[PDB]
Amino acid sequence: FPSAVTIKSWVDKMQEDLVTLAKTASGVNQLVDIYEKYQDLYTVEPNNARQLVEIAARDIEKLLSNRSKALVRLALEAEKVQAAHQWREDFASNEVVYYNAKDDLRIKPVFIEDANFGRQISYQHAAVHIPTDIYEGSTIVLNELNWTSALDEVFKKNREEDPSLLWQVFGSATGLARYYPASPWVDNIDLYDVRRRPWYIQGAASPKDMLILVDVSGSVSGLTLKLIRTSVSEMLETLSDDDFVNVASFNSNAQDVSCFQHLVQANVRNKKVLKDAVNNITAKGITDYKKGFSFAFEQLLNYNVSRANCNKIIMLFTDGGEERAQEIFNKYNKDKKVRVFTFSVGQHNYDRGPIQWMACENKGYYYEIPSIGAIRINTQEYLDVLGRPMVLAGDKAKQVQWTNVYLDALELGLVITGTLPVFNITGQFENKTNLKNQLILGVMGVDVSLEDIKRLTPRFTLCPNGYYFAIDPNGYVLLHPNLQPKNEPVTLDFLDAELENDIKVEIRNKMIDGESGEKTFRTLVKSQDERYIDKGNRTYTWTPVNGTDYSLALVLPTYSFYYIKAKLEDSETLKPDNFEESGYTFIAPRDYCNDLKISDNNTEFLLNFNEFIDRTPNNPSCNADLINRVLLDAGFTNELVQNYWSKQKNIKGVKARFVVTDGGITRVYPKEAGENWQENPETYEDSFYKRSLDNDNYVFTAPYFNKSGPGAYESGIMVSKAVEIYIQGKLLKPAVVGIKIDVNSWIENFTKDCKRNSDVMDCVILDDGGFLLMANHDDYTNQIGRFFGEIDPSLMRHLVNISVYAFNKSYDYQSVCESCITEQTQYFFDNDSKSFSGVLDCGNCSRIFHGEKLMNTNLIFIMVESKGTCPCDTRLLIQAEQTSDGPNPCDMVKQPRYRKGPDVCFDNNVLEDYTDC
Ligand SMILES: *[C@@H]1O[C@H](CO)[C@@H](O[C@@H]2O[C@H](CO)[C@@H](O)[C@H](O)[C@H]2NC(C)=O)[C@H](O)[C@H]1NC(C)=O
Ligand SMILES: *[C@@H]1O[C@H](CO)[C@@H](O[C@@H]2O[C@H](CO)[C@@H](O)[C@H](O)[C@H]2NC(C)=O)[C@H](O)[C@H]1NC(C)=O
Ligand SMILES: CCC1=C[C@@H]2[C@H](C1)C[C@]2(CN)CC(=O)O
Ligand SMILES: *[C@@H]1O[C@H](CO)[C@@H](O)[C@H](O)[C@H]1NC(C)=O
Ligand SMILES: *[C@@H]1O[C@H](CO)[C@@H](O)[C@H](O)[C@H]1NC(C)=O
Ligand SMILES: *[C@@H]1O[C@H](CO)[C@@H](O)[C@H](O)[C@H]1NC(C)=O
Ligand SMILES: *[C@@H]1O[C@H](CO)[C@@H](O)[C@H](O)[C@H]1NC(C)=O
Ligand SMILES: *[C@@H]1O[C@H](CO)[C@@H](O)[C@H](O)[C@H]1NC(C)=O
Ligand SMILES: *[C@@H]1O[C@H](CO)[C@@H](O)[C@H](O)[C@H]1NC(C)=O
Ligand SMILES: *[C@@H]1O[C@H](CO)[C@@H](O)[C@H](O)[C@H]1NC(C)=O
Repeated sequence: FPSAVTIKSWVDKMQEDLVTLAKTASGVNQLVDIYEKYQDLYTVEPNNARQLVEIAARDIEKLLSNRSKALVRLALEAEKVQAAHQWREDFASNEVVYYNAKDDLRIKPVFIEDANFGRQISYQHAAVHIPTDIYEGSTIVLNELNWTSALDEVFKKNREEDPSLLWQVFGSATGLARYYPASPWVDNIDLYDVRRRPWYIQGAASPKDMLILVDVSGSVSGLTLKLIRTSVSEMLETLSDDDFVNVASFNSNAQDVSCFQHLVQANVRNKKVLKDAVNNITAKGITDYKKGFSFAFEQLLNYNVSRANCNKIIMLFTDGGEERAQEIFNKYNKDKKVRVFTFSVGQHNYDRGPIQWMACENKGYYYEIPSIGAIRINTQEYLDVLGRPMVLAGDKAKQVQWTNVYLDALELGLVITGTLPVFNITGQFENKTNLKNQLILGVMGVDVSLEDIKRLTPRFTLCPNGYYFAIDPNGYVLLHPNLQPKNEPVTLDFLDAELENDIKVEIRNKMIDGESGEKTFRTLVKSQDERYIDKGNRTYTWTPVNGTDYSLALVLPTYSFYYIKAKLEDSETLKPDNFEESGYTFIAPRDYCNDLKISDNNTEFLLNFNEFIDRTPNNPSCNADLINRVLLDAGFTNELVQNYWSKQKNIKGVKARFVVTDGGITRVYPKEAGENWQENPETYEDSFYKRSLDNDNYVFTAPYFNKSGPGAYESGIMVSKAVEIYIQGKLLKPAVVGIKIDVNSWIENFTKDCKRNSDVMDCVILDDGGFLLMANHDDYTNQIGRFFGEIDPSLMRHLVNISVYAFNKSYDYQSVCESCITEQTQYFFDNDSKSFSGVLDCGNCSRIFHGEKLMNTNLIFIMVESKGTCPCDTRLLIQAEQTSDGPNPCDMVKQPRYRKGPDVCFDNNVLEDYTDC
């Protein structure tokens, strides 16, 4: 431990060496000089966030309006055809002809392949879906097959007028599903009912302030207990993420099963914790109805918590109950706002009389659940009886409702769909019966893919840091770079998606529910890897969409306010046989032109690209801006490689050199050094590019540890720095460059006290995130590129608590583990100080350390005495996708995120029949 001045000198020498090597071997100056010297084949253009937000909002409104129009016409035609149906019985004479999918491949279809639909499709016929439990050959379904045989013409008309429709289906209470571009069922067993789907259920009823009141007496233990638990689980599954629910189990007293005590949003986390709670039921005691309904009613009368102010109902799960509990029904229901849905799960000798009487005297309905067979079917019927006010409202109630993003059930990715209910509109010029008009015939919907939405989002005209994201009133995100499936609808809150900050909370709480404005603020930015974060400032611009409840926002860091494009008009430089002279080329598989296809193999893709370019700027239907950009970018990169990298054939310390750039061209000077390139050729999706755009200094990216593929000694350490240009006075950051540092050279030049082969002191260097990059111990350097906490936790904890390092812990619910919650920890530099000293103590012994950050880099040099003298490992610091369960769902419902609800709800209709008991 020589001295602070000695450490100063050592750090100064190391920083000067590393910075001069990176700068010289990268040629950032040369690249900026090329850009600024040309300055005539391109043209910088303003990126007006407000204007682009408005344009995207109008386009998305127009698309959704088109879909709504199609859905409306389909519903009207269905209404007419069902109105004029003669309802025959004998179908022997007229053999009903229809294509039944999932059969042994009625019609023998041709099934021609087409684009935009990965599977074989047909257009002349539509396909019919039948759940396996539903029996065909009965008149009860064959009447539906008949009257729905007339929707094919309207399907064809929709597809003809607008060729961009993805899908269109009709779901009836019978169980049929007719979707137009007839494809074989994906199943080459399945519990698929069209009724048991989010898109069906959303349109079949209104949002509800529902409660479950489980009977938990001593008599409901065993087979009936498991039956009731399964029934409650499936009722929760039936419930959506715009409703509110609790489950109380009255046992001489209305105790709460869970830790909420008031109505909660019933999103995925609440659902899961409630499933755990209802799986941990203990049933021992007697029955007392009065307390249960009193507790439920005072929960339903809160009006201090976040609720929808909509169809408040109560569902009772009981085995046997004779109490009338009429002192809580007769008096405290002048508003008549409760619907008691009394169930009967399992087998019991107790009288059904009071149960059915309570069911049909409190505006609700009665059900009987004998076994597991009926739980899947006899659970969904409450939506039919909640739809009675909706059908009575009729034209007012007929509105299109869009769902959240979810995994398409036949492998087309993430899709949102519309919905519209279909009635017995049958003779209302006289209004003869109107008795079965209460029951809904079914719903129908049209699908739009997030690919179609993102086609309206030109993400390639700005920096990779910039992006579009859209949010719903519930607060979930519609589009986001971080929005990825796992294979359950994809649920991702805005705060959950991006970083969490008071300014973001404020903008969501204040100016997203129909307001327009902008705000520039400084907040942390999470790197694309789960390794790094960085400080920066951004401005968000948002507008409301008039057509739909959704809202759109745009993100623009204050260096992508402008963008660069090609001013009007080297192609042979992108040729594999010329790689040995022009670097090893990758090209980003962007949708450059409609003729070509995504060919991620990328070498046949590169030859395809250059072949198509050879086969002519005419471009009848060929995207010109991207082609111009990539050609200009390839010109710049090739000139760099020819004029700078060619002169120095090889350098002892420089294992490789590279460049990525806006347009999608990346080049490695040796083909041998390009063979072991592992990063994808999409410029916008590699992490180090974004990292270098964010940072103002050289960024050192640690290699991975314990991974297949040689990336430690035969690849080296990767450095990066973004290029900055000034044309008329405003900053632009087109590209980044970098090199590969030879590990052996770095060892032997770091050896320049800090001798090896001994355990007295450690001389170790880190970066922003505590990843090891160099060591002299000869046992740390073998395990290079791994988190410093996993090898030396005591010193890392001392650094964290002395606050040279800060950390955030994001939670990513969308992940694959072997639903899965990942604790993503990111360490970073917080304080703007470059000198740290002190003594860390583990008890009997002591250790002296002195760290100093390297200037113009994200590196820090730490000197400390060896751990041979001080055995100290309290707990191991690990930095990975942790298997955890956080935050606590009991505590975050007390202060829930701000939410807005629909203004239109249909409950308490004046003239409902409800005569059936
Ligand atoms: C509502 O639609 C149903 C079919 O889904 C109709 O049910 C049949 O209606 C005819 C004529 O009204 C009766 O002769 C049948 O016996 C009915 N079926 C059953 C099972 O009884 C129903 O009529 C429709 N409502 C109206 C007013 O037409
Ligand atoms: C090892 O460190 C030495 C300096 O201590 C570096 O030597 C310089 O190398 C650059 C080119 O890389 C030359 O332009 C300088 O003139 C050299 N200076 C001196 C004093 O030798 C060397 O680059 C380092 N090598 C590695 C592998 O990092
Ligand atoms: C069951 C037949 C169909 C329903 C439409 C389409 C075809 C699958 C569908 C659109 N995503 C609903 C669903 O995904 O379950
Ligand atoms: C919407 O419909 C109009 C008219 O039917 C059509 O011109 C247009 O291409 C459709 N699609 C979009 C996204 O506007
Ligand atoms: C329904 O079936 C009858 C024969 O049972 C047939 O005459 C009638 O045309 C069918 N309805 C249609 C095609 O709408
Ligand atoms: C970021 O932007 C804000 C507002 O425009 C500004 O006050 C702040 O100084 C900026 N950050 C830096 C690094 O200057
Ligand atoms: C759409 O909403 C914006 C938001 O304030 C409003 O200014 C505009 O007038 C609305 N346009 C229509 C046609 O409703
Ligand atoms: C990519 O395409 C080339 C065609 O030259 C082929 O040799 C190679 O095996 C392909 N790579 C993969 C991973 O399939
Ligand atoms: C490295 O990987 C192998 C297999 O994946 C495993 O057995 C071993 O424990 C790992 N070593 C370390 C240090 O993580
Ligand atoms: C995230 O980092 C910021 C910046 O220092 C800090 O104020 C905040 O408390 C951190 N949050 C978590 C969850 O660690």
